[PDB]
Formats: sequence, structure tokens, C-alpha cells
Amino acid sequence: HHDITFRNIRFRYKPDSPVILDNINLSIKQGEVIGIVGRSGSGKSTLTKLIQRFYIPENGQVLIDGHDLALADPNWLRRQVGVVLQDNVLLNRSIIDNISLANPGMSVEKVIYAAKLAGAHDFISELREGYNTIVGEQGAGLSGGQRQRIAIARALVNNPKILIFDEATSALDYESEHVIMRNMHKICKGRTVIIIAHRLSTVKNADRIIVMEKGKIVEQGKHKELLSEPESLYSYLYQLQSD
Repeated sequence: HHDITFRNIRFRYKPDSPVILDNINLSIKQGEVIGIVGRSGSGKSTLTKLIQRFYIPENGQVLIDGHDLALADPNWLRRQVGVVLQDNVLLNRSIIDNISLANPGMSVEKVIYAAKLAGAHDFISELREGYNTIVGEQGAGLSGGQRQRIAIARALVNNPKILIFDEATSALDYESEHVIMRNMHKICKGRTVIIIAHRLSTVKNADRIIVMEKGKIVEQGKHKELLSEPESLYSYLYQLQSD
């Protein structure tokens, strides 16, 4: 049973504009953890935008659970997917308000549980003002890696069946990165997960890696299989990022 299916997807952003996704066919099993890699501008984030029906393909179908998103209730869709956003923790509002920024009146218990999964609860709990701390530089002045764990907590708070990690746009501090990687199996448990990976190493242990180039899936498989394919783009990108 595939939680996410693309059939012959063709997409461009505007009537005259270039084709960004070209005959995308992909079927992701429930619970699979998938890494998506490739050069800048290869269409990685575009693929994830279509999962959320932020844009509509000119050809082909996106299905979640066998449900064509053309027909699906948009409120149902918003509830199926949690996205770990970059640069979206609002400095002028509380930690709890940043985590619950979808159903304001939702329980402190649900917030704390998401924060526990995300590896944020412990540091929030040692702040003078706790969850009521104003995130920003005058309030508690959290680090980028602390804000990122808050961003994970937000994505998780409504228990999404699909979790998408947007591509990292900043390097995280050691302790945050360590806590997140130590907690990934807990974060991902029971969910279908898509990680758009800036650094290939991030997704080495994903179930499958999808390699995009110029709007096409050119390669796909486990890390070791992709390295075994002669002259693979994956091997080339790995080589480029190597010490």
C-alpha cells in the first residue's frame, strides 16, 4: 500500500514557463523513509509542493492512499501532511504558540508530546518562562538548532501520517544535530517520511534515495545500490561532497 503515488506528472509554474517536473512516476510505501537528492534547481522541493497540492499538474495524478488529490478534501490533505519548515519560527511569539500554529486551542499535552519527540522539551523546560517563553532575541534568544527542533515539534503536533523535511538552509550546532539524529527513529515511527537532503550523507540510511536531475528521477535505490551503479550521478555527487 502506497501512501504517496505520482503517475506521469508533468508540471510547470506558469503557462509559458519551463517544465520543472517531467513524467514523474514514484510510488512510496506506507512507513518508508525516502531521501531526495540532486543539484540545486532539480525539482526536489517542487515535488513536495505537489504532495500538498500547493500547485496543480497539467498532466498526471498525485495520489495519497489511492486518493487522487484533485478530488480529495483540501482540509483532509492539510491534516495528512506535516512539514518541517525552515526559517519559520516566529520570534515574536511563544514557544507553545510556535508549535501549535495550526489549531490554536489544542492541548498542552499534545504540544509537549511533539516537543518530546523533537528533542526540544528538555531545553524548553529549563527556560525561566518554559513554553510561554517568547522565542525571540529579547526573550530567550534560542539558537538556530533549538528553533529547528521547535520546527520539528510543530510539524509533528497533529500526528501527521506523512512528514516532509524541507531542505536545510543553515548548518545546525552539534548538540541539536546530535539530538535530532538520536531522535529520528522516534520522530519517523509510524509515518511515511520524505527528507530533501542538502548533504547526501544525511540520507545514507534512508530506505530509498531518489536522485533528481533537471526535473526527472534519473536514479533510485538504497545508498549502496546507487554507489554500485557504474557512472551514477549519485556516485558523482557523493564524490563531490567527500572530504
